[PDB]
Amino acid sequence: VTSVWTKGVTPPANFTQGEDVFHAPYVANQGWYDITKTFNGKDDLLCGAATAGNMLHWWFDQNKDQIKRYLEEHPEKQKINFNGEQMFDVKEAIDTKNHQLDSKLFEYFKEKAFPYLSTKHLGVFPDHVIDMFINGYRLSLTNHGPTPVKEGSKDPRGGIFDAVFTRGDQSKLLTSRHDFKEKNLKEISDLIKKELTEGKALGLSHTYANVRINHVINLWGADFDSNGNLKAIYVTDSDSNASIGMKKYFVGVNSAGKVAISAKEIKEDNIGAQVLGLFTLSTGQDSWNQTN
Repeated sequence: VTSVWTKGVTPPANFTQGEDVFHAPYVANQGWYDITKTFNGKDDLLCGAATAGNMLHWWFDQNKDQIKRYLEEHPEKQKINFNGEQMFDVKEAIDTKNHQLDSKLFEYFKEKAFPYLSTKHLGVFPDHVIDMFINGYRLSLTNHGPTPVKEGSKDPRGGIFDAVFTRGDQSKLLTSRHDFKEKNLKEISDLIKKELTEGKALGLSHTYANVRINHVINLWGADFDSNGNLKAIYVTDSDSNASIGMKKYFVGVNSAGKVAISAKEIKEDNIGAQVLGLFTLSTGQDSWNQTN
């Protein structure tokens, strides 16, 4: 079963069959991240921002040098203040990126950016958060589609790298979104293998047992069978106990004809959770030069 991993990520080698799932406990600097929720009332339903946070940690690694030279050029983009008080320091985020429970980035998302979302039982999408953070695109909670590549004022909460990744320059948009709205195993399998192959960071949405019935997780690697169809995916989930880490999910067509994922084999007794869509993040490594 050929497999494909995210650019710059080392496949874990400490997988173990657990009580309920086959997993690999988190290990820092391995290339992947597992921002874990503390369900402190502010992040309870922010799996979106957590996935977005994990994609950004990977992004930090991939652009370590460029980001340094960037903060050298534009010192004021390093910190974000709100009428006298500091709301975020991107350098703190970078120093703590490896932390599952108290990274500075997720703390920023749950405490200052999207606080009142988890006490209101509706959340945020991965690509919207990243587009805001990097480019500065204003994030609307009433917008239910792709980020409009239009020009405009920067979101006070982000646009840290908007000197380079501007708003309106479509070639400076690093994210994407894809709906699995009734497509098949093959179509979904090809799209995932593709984005991985093109060197992007991936996020995956699926049905839950909650109100919305929607959840978001990071997809780090995939195993395909002889016909190119997906067999499994390795993921991190911010809902998972911090001791779990990287999980292995089974991928198959359920009894209702839905492509679904589950910690256990997909059978009649196990229909799993249907997958809904996909979000991507590209490094944007060839868009840093401003003298172009």
